[PDB]
Amino acid sequence: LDAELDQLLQGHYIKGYPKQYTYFLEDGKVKVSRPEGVKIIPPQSDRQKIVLQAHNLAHTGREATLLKIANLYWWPNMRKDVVKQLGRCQQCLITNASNKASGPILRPDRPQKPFDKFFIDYIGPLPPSQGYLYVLVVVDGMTGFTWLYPTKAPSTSATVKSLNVLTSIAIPKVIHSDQGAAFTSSTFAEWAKERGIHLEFSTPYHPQSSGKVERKNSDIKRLLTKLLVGRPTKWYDLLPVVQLALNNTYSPVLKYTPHQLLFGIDSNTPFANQDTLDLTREEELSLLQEIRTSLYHPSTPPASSRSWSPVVGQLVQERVARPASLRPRWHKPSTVLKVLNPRTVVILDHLGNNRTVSIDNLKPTSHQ
Amino acid sequence: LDAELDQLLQGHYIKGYPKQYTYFLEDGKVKVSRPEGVKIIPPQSDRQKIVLQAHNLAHTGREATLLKIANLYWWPNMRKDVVKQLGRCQQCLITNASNKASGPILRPDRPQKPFDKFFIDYIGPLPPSQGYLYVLVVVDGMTGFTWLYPTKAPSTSATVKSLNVLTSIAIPKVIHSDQGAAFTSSTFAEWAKERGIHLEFSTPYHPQSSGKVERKNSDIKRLLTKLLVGRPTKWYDLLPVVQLALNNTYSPVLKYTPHQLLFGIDSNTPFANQDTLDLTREEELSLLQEIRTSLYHPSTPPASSRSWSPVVGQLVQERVARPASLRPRWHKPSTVLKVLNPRTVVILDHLGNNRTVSIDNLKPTSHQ
Amino acid sequence: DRPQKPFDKFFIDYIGPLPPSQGYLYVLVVVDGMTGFTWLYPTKAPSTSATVKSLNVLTSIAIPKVIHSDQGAAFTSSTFAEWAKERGIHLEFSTPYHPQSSGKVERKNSDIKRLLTKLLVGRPTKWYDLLPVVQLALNNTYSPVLKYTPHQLLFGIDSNTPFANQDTLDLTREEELSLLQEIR
Amino acid sequence: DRPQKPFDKFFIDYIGPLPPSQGYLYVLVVVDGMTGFTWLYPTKAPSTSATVKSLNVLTSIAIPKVIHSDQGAAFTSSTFAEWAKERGIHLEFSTPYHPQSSGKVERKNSDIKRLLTKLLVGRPTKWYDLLPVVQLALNNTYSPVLKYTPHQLLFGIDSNTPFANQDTLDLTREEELSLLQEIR
DNA sequence: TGCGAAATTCCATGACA
DNA sequence: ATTGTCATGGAATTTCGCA
DNA sequence: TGCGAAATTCCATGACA
DNA sequence: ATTGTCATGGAATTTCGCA
Ligand SMILES: O=C(NCc1ccc(F)cc1)c1c(O)n(O)c(=O)c2ccccc12
Ligand SMILES: O=C(NCc1ccc(F)cc1)c1c(O)n(O)c(=O)c2ccccc12
Ligand SMILES: [Mg+2]
Ligand SMILES: [Mg+2]
Ligand SMILES: [N+]
Ligand SMILES: [N+]
Ligand SMILES: [Zn+2]
Ligand SMILES: [Zn+2]
Repeated sequence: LDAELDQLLQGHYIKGYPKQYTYFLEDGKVKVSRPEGVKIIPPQSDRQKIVLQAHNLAHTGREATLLKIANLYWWPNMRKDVVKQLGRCQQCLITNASNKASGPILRPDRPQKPFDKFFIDYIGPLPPSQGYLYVLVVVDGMTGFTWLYPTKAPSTSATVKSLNVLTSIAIPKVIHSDQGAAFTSSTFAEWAKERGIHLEFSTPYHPQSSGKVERKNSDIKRLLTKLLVGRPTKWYDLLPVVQLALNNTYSPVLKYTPHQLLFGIDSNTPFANQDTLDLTREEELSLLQEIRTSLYHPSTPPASSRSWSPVVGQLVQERVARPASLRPRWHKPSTVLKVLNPRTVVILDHLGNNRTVSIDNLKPTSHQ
Repeated sequence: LDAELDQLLQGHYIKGYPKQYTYFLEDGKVKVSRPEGVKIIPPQSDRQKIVLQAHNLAHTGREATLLKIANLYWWPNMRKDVVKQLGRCQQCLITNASNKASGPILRPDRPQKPFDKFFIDYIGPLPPSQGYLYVLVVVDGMTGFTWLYPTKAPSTSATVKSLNVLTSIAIPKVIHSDQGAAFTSSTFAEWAKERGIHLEFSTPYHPQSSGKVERKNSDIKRLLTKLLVGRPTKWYDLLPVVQLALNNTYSPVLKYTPHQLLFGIDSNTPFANQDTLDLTREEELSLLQEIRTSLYHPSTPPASSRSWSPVVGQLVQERVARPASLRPRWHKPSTVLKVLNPRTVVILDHLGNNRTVSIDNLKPTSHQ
Repeated sequence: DRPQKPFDKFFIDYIGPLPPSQGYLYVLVVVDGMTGFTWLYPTKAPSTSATVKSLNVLTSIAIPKVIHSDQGAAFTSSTFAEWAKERGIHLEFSTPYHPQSSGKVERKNSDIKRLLTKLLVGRPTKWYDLLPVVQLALNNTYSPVLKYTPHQLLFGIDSNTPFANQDTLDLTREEELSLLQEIR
Repeated sequence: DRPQKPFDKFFIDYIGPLPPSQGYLYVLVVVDGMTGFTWLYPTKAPSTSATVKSLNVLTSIAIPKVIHSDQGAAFTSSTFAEWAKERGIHLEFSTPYHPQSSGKVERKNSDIKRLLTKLLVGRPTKWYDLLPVVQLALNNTYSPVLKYTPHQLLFGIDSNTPFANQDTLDLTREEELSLLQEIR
């Protein structure tokens, strides 16, 4: 009610009500002539009620919202109250999308030797060839050497069958994967414990993380499409030739084929590289340890003009699963527990369990 | 066969075979000791046969390809022959994606008055509300004032029904649309001829063009999702309230609501803006013509470091419809007939009819 | 006291019955008391329902400070009276049997009645489909008293379909032929 | 003349029959003539088919300058001889009845035969599933003559599963118990 | 002729099938 | 034959209140 | 000690569900 | 608890051939 506004109308000044304005009463309301015309000045008891009223017309953001108010009312420090109400509007918070981009990406170090890390994804589904339907792609981290296995599903079942042939050659220390259905099975953990293989997983819904392979997938799909122009998509039969193809092909920027990085000698393939013909294997093999280590390795890009990185205990929100239509594209807010690195954090939601996620599926919660 | 290489081995120099290299014969082949070791030098009769052989291993691009050759052979101006073969590889040309970005976008002029241009798209499908399933969104160009009509399909049939209510208020001069099934009907042309409405269409597969509305769609879907949190998606009933909502809401950057831009006075809505209370309609109406014309209007962005714009008679290719999987993501090359503007061109394909398309669905054909 | 504006007041009555077109029997008529701009909603009956059904439409475009109307069933009904109270709309009434539009409105309403009967004779039954086109006309009907149509006063610009056909509209000689033989 | 390398030569024979495991009866054995690295493909018969079926696998990894083998049915057959010609692979043959591997290979092949029989006694029928694990072993089997396993000579690094279990492999005392009672 | 704080304007980010 | 848009919320700028 | 042309290296663009 | 990648083809740079 009345409270502060008496002393105003009385004449003797109050904080944040600038003097040279003629604060009168009229129509039983505390008007004030300002340069834009006369605006009403509602009692602090009503301002929350009003700003909400205004906002709630079209769940408009800060400016949009103040501009509606401006028409009729005036008071001190306006937007401050508007911002209070916006950071309280649950619906605005879970639907508006961001305007703040994620900090620059991390270029983790090239694994040291072959078999230190294996990446694996499933490509598919595809055009039935010989009743097969997916592919299991396995890229060695260090070398980029690559194995393909054509499968009827993207199943723990057939995921295993394959690596059992793979681990004939050698056994890897870690295996990175998408948290997809076939790699998160209980049964797979056992498969890998058995062999003493540490399972490590991309954060969820983020293939940038498994991307050594996601990128080897592009290059695979690419080369078939070339080999199956003007021919029915009978891909099953090329898988071999493709596999061979890529492992034996220069990456311009390294000047080595995945095959060479992994063996140190071309096999009896075409344009087999000669250079080291004349050193004993010993001499070759040591030079390999030499090349392998002194291999190009990219740095982190500059951050965007308006990126954010993630402080601890900050308020942030996870992107909605696969949102339905007419369903907020963001989960309710949550708090950043640990920061595993500028791009990966652990958060607790209101549910509330702990989750490990890419900053890429997070938006900082606007307004605090 | 032999031809040029005799005079070489003989001793007396030939063009582009640098002298201080000891060009001998051995193993019945025209070897040459170079700094990388000794490389064979095949007869010009075989070089095309070879480069193709090399490339065709993995349909590798320029560097990737030369590096395979390098291992065994050497000759003058190598890549030149490699590039010849790449620009001839039909499959490379229709599958590799670009590395050249399109020139900066055009910001066409704000239509002058209301009803000069109407944009229209269909949103959907959606969650059945009251058996309705799509929405027809109509944005006036100049003003941004907007109409919604809930429809059971995205049909010429119901597209018309609606504009027949719309053109009650007034009739527009042009109507812009996506070349979608419902706007390209024969029956619709007739509808619009009848009323003397010029039909003009976005290039195909490019909503940037119809985007005054595509952007009004975002803002629509957004506000429902806010109003239907923790409530079943019974959207049919909000269409009215939403419509009202947006037309009466400030665009921060203009400082006017679409409603005002179109009428010059707020209706009896909340926080109705007062300012012009005191001028006769006449005085208002003229000031409107004033505002309307002196309205913010954005310029063209800077071009990307590596963009291209489209010369006439250039070789370019159209992006594949919705490509299937394992099917080239590009059509065979084609020739730029007319350039309607730096972002829209007319091309003739080998089919070969004339087509009008956004530079955005074109890639310049690599190599010439 | 301040000048007069579009939206300041909205005049309504209902017209009917009439020969059914796609099963409508009535036309709700709204005229802006300033510009004399006209809206025509065809309805099934003069009920507070079909009224509100329509106005809910119009009001999704613009909301009037005031709605003036006679004392009909539909406009008095407490239901309508709420719908108004809700939308913040003042309702306003023409003392029974002494109905008081305004110069421009009185006129425009006349213009309308003659206008209908003019064209729903010869297709008394095909009139629903012409409501669009009718509106367009009475909104591009150059008003003697200003230099302006509704359309221009409403929007401040020139329409793209002008009815510079200063046309008769009067029951021209022949339409009384198959008019007073269809009822008389 | 130049030094010896992995891939320069590939030694093959077939092992079998044997007690069926998932319906295979034969093991194709490929040993790299330089590193003595071993591949084991289980097959259904010593036919040029099942040979090529397998090698098509191995060769999707690496292709050998040369394939040395005895004069078996499968390796002489003109079909195989083509498959080789195709892949640019020189075929090479051990004069009938005087079979001539090499030190390291002769050896490794011996190591293998004993190795199988060691473990396919007691599960003569469950051997298909152990081919992976067997390989791993004979490829991490430290060779007297160098300081190195196949694995290290092939890849130039240390395996993550080492068989520093310098293990007997010999038909240890008890396995002759339920061995010469299963056949004798 | 100049301060501190507020008000305004700027503008990169993202999403419209 | 045609063509991107524009709300949003922190930042950077400009303007206000008082001397 | 320097030219013109070739060879190499650079690096923005895009696509991997 | 974890993390982007890398072929590609014009451009920009560096190096080659000859004096
Ligand atoms: O979206 C996927 N891949 C494309 C892609 C996009 C951006 C990148 F940087 C890298 C790759 C998915 C994928 O590759 N895999 O393997 C999945 O399992 C998956 C599951 C759900 C949704 C998407 C993908
Ligand atoms: O993709 C569409 N809209 C999203 C979008 C993306 C980029 C922009 F800049 C603007 C909008 C489509 C769309 O809006 N409409 O109306 C269609 O008819 C359509 C048809 C086929 C494929 C996509 C769309
Ligand atoms: Mg996956
Ligand atoms: Mg559309
Ligand atoms: N790392
Ligand atoms: N334009
Ligand atoms: Zn809100
Ligand atoms: Zn190619």
